[PDB]
Amino acid sequence: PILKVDDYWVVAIEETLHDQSVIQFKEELLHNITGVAGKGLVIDISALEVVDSFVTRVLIEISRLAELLGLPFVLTGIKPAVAITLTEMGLDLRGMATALNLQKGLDKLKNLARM
Repeated sequence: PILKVDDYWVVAIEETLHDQSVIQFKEELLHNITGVAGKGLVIDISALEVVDSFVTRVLIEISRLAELLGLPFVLTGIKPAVAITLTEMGLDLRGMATALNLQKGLDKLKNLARM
């Protein structure tokens, strides 16, 4: 489920039931964000109680693609615990845009485009 609000892409990742699902999502997302112009991307991982090695590298990839695309990208709903695994796993949470939740995510992206 990849929706669009005021030109921003919104994704919520839910607990999954296969790995092939995370690849389909990654492939569909990148297909969308390189297709028609968007102003930004928020992905919410608050549903994930633990972050698999699989989802980790996917976020690293999307984050890395969004930069190469010049697409604002904020990650939201990160608990203190899954935050430490992500950074160890190599996602630089400090140098990137994160927000408490989806509303704060949208706001943050909107705020930087008023600069």
